[PDB]
Amino acid sequence: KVFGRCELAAAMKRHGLDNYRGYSLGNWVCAAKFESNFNTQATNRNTDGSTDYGILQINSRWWCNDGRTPGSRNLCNIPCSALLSSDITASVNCAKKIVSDGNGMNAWVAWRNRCKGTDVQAWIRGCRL
Ligand SMILES: [Cl-]
Ligand SMILES: [Cl-]
Ligand SMILES: [Cl-]
Ligand code: NA
Repeated sequence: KVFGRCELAAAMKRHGLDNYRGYSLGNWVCAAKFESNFNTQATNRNTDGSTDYGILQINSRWWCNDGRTPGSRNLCNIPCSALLSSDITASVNCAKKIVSDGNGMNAWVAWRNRCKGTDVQAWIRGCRL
């Protein structure tokens, strides 16, 4: 599923991401835009053989099991394919674990390089929340 901007913002707000660990909703929408272009089915292979999955491009090296990343962890205790669902619950719940691990949203390269330090509130402007 390819979300609309305000549609995704509302779904993330309902799942408790607004101000989670101090990160306002616009941060999460901005991250999703540049990680996946709002597409739950996005996948991208990393040079180490791991793969990033879903709207927030969660990496199989640490967070999910895809059966093809030897020596990796599954810290969210989920198959990586669950992160491609049109229902973003699994992605949101796993992202809550990632953001709590000590590095905040710097875990998402696109957030650090394209959202951090910008007017992220613009990403939820106009949305009925
Ligand atoms: Cl915001
Ligand atoms: Cl594996
Ligand atoms: Cl933080
Ligand atoms: Na894994």
